Amino acid sequence: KVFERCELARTLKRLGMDGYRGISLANWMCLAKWESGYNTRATNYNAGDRSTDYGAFQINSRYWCNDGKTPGAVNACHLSCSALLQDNIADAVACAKRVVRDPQGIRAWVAWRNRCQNRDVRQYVQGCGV
Repeated sequence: KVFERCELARTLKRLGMDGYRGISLANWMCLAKWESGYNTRATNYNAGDRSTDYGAFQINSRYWCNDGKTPGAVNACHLSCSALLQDNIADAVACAKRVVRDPQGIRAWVAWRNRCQNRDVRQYVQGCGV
């Protein structure tokens, strides 16, 4: 499913993402935007290390979810990577919360550093009523 901007913004707020571990809702929106374009079925294979990024937040199979074919992989979210491809983003949100519970926080995603850090992210939530 490809979410519309404000639709996703409201859903994330309902799931308690606003201010989670100090991360504002606009930052989560900036991350989803650049990672997948708000697309829950997005997958990207990383030929260089044999891991795959899954879903709206592009969560990696080496550390977060299990897809069975990633070498030396752990499953910190204790989920099948398949769960991160559903239209209902509840599981992907719970796993995203787990990722930011690590010391790096939101910095765990390189795209956040490149496209969101130190920038005016208000545009991602403006007019959505959140």
